[PDB]
Amino acid sequence: GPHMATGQDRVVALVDMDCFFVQVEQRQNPHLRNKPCAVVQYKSWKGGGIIAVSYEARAFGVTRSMWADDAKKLCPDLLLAQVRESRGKANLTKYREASVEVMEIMSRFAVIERASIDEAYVDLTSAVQERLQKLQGQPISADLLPSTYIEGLPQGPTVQKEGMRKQGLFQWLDSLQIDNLTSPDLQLTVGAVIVEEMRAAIERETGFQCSAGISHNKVLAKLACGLNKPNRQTLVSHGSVPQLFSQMPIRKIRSLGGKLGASVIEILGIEYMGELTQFTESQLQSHFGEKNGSWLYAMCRGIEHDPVKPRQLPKTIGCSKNFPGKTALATREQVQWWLLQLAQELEERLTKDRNDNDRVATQLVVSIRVQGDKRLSSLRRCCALTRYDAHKMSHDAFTVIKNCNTSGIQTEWSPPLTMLFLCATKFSAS
DNA sequence: ATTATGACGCT
DNA sequence: AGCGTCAT
Ligand SMILES: Nc1nc2c(ncn2[C@H]2C[C@H](O)[C@@H](COP(=O)(O)NP(=O)(O)OP(=O)(O)O)O2)c(=O)[nH]1
Ligand SMILES: [Mg+2]
Ligand SMILES: [Mg+2]
Repeated sequence: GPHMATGQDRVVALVDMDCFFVQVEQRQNPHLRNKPCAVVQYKSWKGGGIIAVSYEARAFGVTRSMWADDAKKLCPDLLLAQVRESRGKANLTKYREASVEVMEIMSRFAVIERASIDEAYVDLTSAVQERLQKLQGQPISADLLPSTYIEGLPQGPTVQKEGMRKQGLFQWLDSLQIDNLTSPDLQLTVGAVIVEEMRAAIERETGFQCSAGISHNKVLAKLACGLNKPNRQTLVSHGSVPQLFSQMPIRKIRSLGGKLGASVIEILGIEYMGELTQFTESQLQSHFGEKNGSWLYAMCRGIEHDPVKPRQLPKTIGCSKNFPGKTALATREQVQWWLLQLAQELEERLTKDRNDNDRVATQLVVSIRVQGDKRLSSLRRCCALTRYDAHKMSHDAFTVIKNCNTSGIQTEWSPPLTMLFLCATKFSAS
């Protein structure tokens, strides 16, 4: 009753750039704008692998992970942009720099947590309180929410999508109690006003469009963001959770799309997030552990406590390359040469990071995959990173991995390597 | 022959 | 420390 916490204490948004790498290439090359187009890495094998797809191309069935030649079967007029190649590998610098453009704009409004190259959580609680004091009990006009959907509305007592959006928004705004400065629904609404402003600033100052979710925690904000894409934002209220979760497959919630979510489905014999409410917290803990069980018990009621961490910059800087099938590295000279290529890219990125961000990495992690292993990493070894020098980093990476070589011969490498991965970690202020 | 990352949990 | 999970 009155002591049951409802998880309505914060206003959290999740901003995700629409088809990011595509938008970056479309800004640079206007010929690609408003066209079916995709971004690929490499070219020789089946036209390259697609990693980003414009919404026009998605309409033809083009997806991430698809080979470009196969996508062209679905969409013969598909336009392609390729990721830059440097030192024999994909170089994603253009997209990292575009990411910084967007994250620096978002940081003007609130503290953000960089979740990926194109997404960030925003903790809007304090900004909402400030705006509410400015409003002085003034109602919120639908004009302030021109791209907002209210999940679950309209309901009750109409043909086109924009008319649906506006009907639901008007139902929502009509029911708002703007008298109460601590009303969670009001707070979410003001949060959505601020996110309209943030998204407008991003588009004005970069050209990039994005979608967003606004709710009371990170998981609901992330889920909300996906409900109306592209170039729209969605508000998920605490009250909308029972209906939303009643038909929501468990795998759609962040962290449940893998083995744990499958085990929830299999062990409990359920399909939808809402069905989890019928288990006690101890029952869920008995199946999935203390932490997961408590998290599931609260999350299926719309409640989650994970904070938006104050972190705009990535925690690691890494370089990796796969060597599939017949291109696997089978000689010592080969392994050394590719370690050097990776190390030279890493040195470039690390030196720029030190100048930009007043920090230095202190640990180098070396990960490899060997032929036949189905895992992502076959072996992971760390050493000290004491100087931003590519020849030194590559020699040290070789030194920590050289004992994996089964070959009695000094020149040969067996079993050949299907992936090399260098990662700079454990940053310190400088 | 999906690739290139990045965050984080467990022991 | 080194390995596994989730994501995309
Ligand atoms: N190198 C690499 N980059 C990837 C991969 N997957 C995604 N990216 C890059 C390319 C993506 O542009 C970017 C952001 O990833 P999303 O938010 O998951 N997809 P997007 O923003 O394209 O579409 P949406 O409108 O549905 O959000 O990350 C990958 O496997 N490898
Ligand atoms: Mg995106
Ligand atoms: Mg994203």
